[PDB]
Amino acid sequence: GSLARAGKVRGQTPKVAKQEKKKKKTGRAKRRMQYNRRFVNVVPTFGKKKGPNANS
Amino acid sequence: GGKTTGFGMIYDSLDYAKKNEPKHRLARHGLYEKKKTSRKQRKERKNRMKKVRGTAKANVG
Amino acid sequence: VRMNVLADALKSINNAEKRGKRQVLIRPCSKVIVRFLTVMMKHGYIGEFEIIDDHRAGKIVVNLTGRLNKCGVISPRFDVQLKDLEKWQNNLLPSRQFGFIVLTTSAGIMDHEEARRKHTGGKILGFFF
Amino acid sequence: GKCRGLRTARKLRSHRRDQKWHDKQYKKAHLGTALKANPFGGASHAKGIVLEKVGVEAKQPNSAIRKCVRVQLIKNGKKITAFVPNDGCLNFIEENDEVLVAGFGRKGHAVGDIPGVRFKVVKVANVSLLALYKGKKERPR
Amino acid sequence: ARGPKKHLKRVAAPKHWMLDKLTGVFAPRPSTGPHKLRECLPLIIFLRNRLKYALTGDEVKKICMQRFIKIDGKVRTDITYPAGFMDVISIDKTGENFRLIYDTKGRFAVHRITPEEAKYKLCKVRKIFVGTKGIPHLVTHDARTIRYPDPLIKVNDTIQIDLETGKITDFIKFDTGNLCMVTGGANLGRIGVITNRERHPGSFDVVHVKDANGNSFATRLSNIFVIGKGNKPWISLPRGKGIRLTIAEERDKRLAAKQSSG
Amino acid sequence: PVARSWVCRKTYVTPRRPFEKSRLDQELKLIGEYGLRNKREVWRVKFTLAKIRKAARELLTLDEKDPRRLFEGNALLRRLVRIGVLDEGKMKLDYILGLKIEDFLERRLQTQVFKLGLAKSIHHARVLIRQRHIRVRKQVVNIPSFIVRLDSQKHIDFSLRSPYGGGRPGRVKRKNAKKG
RNA sequence: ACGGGGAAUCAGGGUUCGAUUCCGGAGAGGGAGCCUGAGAAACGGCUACCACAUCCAAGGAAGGCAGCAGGCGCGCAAAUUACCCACUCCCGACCCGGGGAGGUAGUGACGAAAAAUAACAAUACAGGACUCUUUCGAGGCCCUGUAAUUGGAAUGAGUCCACUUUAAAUCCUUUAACGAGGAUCCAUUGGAGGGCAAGUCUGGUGCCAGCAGCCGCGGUAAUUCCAGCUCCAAUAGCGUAUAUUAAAGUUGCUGCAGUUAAAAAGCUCGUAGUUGGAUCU
Repeated sequence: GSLARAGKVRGQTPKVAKQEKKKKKTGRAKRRMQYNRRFVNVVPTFGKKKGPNANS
Repeated sequence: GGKTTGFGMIYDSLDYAKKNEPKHRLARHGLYEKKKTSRKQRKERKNRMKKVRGTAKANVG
Repeated sequence: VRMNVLADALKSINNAEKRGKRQVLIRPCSKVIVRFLTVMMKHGYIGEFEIIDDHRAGKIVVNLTGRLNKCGVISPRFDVQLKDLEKWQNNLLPSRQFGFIVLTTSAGIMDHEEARRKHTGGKILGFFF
Repeated sequence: GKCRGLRTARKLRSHRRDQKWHDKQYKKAHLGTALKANPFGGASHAKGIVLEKVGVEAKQPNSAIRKCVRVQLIKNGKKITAFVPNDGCLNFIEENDEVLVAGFGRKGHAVGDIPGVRFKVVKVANVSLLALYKGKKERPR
Repeated sequence: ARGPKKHLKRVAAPKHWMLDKLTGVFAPRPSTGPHKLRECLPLIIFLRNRLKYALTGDEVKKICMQRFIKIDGKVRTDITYPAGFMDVISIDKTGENFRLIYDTKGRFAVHRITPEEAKYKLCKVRKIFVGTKGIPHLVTHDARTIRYPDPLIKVNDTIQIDLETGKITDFIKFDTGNLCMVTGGANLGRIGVITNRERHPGSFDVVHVKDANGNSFATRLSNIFVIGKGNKPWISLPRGKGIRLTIAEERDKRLAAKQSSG
Repeated sequence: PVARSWVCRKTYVTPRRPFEKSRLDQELKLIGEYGLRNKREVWRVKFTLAKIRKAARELLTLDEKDPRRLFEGNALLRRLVRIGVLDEGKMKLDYILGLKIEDFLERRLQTQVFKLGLAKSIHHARVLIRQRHIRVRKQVVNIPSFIVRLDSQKHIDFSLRSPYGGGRPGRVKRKNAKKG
């Protein structure tokens, strides 16, 4: 078929700049943060399905 | 940083020290000076002398 | 034709035990069959048996205490060294707590534990648990 | 049934040797026709010159124009069709330029929609396609 | 290869030299001499690795070229000279004599001997033959040839050589009941009384030996070196008397020695 | 030919199943509880315990009076007792199979520095060890994974040169005192 | 296809690899033939031919990096024309000389080990803590975090000095000086439908562009493409291609199958092969 459309969608999408955000911790501190999130303090545990990236 | 471990020799005289010590350990004391030429210069001079015969070998370099 | 009369004997005992019967007829009998039966009986797996003496070859009636889960033969009779006995008894036995591997040995026909006690190997005849 | 005899080692070994040839993977590996027929000649990657850009129609359940290139391998001169993975990445490749090509991931087998294509372009002009796609590097003029 | 080899890789060196692996690529190739390459201790290993009298091979050469080292009563300046079993090393400057004697682990111990013992050495006669118009000749493991030996001395016996003159002064026959060391094999360095010799014509005779603690082992006849008549050695023995402790007894002895300190 | 040695060894093993929720949770719990940098520290301690268990198992297949079984089991049990993982009462090879990974994790220098009151938390313990504040006997130890032996446990102090253990205030305190 | 010691993987059994530093062999562009010597059919010896090739005043002369660097070529694919005989050893007439053997540095994300990228406190907040069978009157002797909040402490990355190291150096170690609050001294590589950890959130595209190892996604609410935010997997590492091992009891000795899924010869005889009944204190 025709090769005219090659960077069609990638070129035609509106370019949105990455937002500025503070750096994430690394190494033992990042794992400490993960451990605290998963295990130490967890309120919404009442027998329902919750995911770490739930948008609802 | 507590401590440093090394090795040491104490010779009976300075003459025995000059006789038995490695030349670099004598040079560290100022009692020896090595050749100022390099290995490269000596090797190329030797291979050049190889091309001449007789007393002309001393007349090289 | 029939080779390994011990194989036939052990398979007949196995099938009779599965059928729940209290006695099994084994023919022909042989020295190896009798020694294997004695090994099985010293551990309480079969109970007393009787040798019907024909004038050609033996017959045996084995009383069957319902304890035999499985008696089997290994063909061919692989030669087994003491260092290789654990692998055989790990492949053939259901547990390390019970079950025996029978070996023919220069010291006689006997189970693997007693073969270890006599510090000797041999040829694997079969197993029972 | 199989032979169970103390002296059947020759029969068992010969039977295994013969019946291993009826295994597709073993015969392909040990026969030599596959290595002769392999364009890379057993290599993981290969360099070629982009002869042209082609568009391959995806197989019937799907509808797309997969952008590939016909390249000719430097090592042996064979003509290969190599997929150009991401989008707009065909704009980075220009005809008659050097390209480093790898397998498509299925050991000489077509992948997904693209029929008869078992190679993908990894580098073009000695700079990776991933660096060009993300803007890390640019085409050398 | 063409002609003889002149190097020895450090890892192909005999393990009883206890050479490490990171010092260099090469081990000191023993010179040709009285003892075999794998059954000897070169002078450099003795003076540097065992005695720590030198730190490098240059210092070993410096010691040897001052003619301070005697081997079997003769000054040797070859730092790779092969010193082997029963050989006496005399350093008169420091006034110390050693006899190269195997450990129970198969290693040449640093065994110091008295200057009176350093006057002689035991030698296992390797062969007896007649040559030179009826003159009997004797060849030992040390490779020294002795003319006119005692007519009773046979192969596998042990003679005593006075190093000053190098002639036989005594001999032990190879008999059952005589003390012997093992100079090769798995039982290398073990000392015990010969129990019986099983003969295999056309093959290797096996000699059975019983330790002083009652442990019985066996070796080939070529590995047996008669040490003393009866159970009394004619040489000094190392701290371990040829009794090879098992690893359990070695562990127990080490633990007892450690717990006795502090 | 070189005078170099190429004896090198990998100290861990990657799990067979990369994304397994139960294993991920267990490993994260260990990491957070013991202040570990990553999953490789868990896998390293797991590999150590696995090799110990394999040796103990292979010894348990030998005869009870086997010289090698006696010698090497005694050595292995002595080694496990020496680092405090095993108790002196349980000197049987069967008790090796009952050991857990946490048993070895308690014996790290980080865990002991936290548990002896030298640090406020396990992460404070790690940064204290990494900053040359901790010594065992007279040796300033800098490795968090240093496995403390039973007789080295009572000699974990606070370093004679650290600001917390003998003087010479640090860069920050000296700079601030100079400022005012 | 150099062989072996060995390597990878591996429940048991196995499968694959081993040009590669140790041992043995072979070769020095291809063959062949020798001289000397104890030892060579030697190539950093010679003689010739074959291929290639250097200088030439055209008469002649001189070649052999599969040694160490380095260059070209080949390719997916691999480092300095460095320093030294100080170490390990070797050779010599030799304690002294020589060694691109070897050692030392340079390049090095082959690979392996250790291991930073923050820790703590207060403040506001949240959570539990038999908190009274509901509202900060018994809720700070515990714990968490967007906290660009507030504080002091602690550090080595780095720069630099003196030692130390070493032939001489470097590096590490050791002092000392400066060195952290977006501690901007900034962690990445892949992914987020399932397999398989992680969003049917927002915008764009509209069977296009593309994704997708496989099943599939995309035709106007795309959880799958292109992006933003968020999340999660490993982490100074992660992705891809290829070969290989396990998974593969899909080569089955352990341990597979053959009625219909692939499969028992049309049927007998029959040699080798394989396997062969009881019995002898």
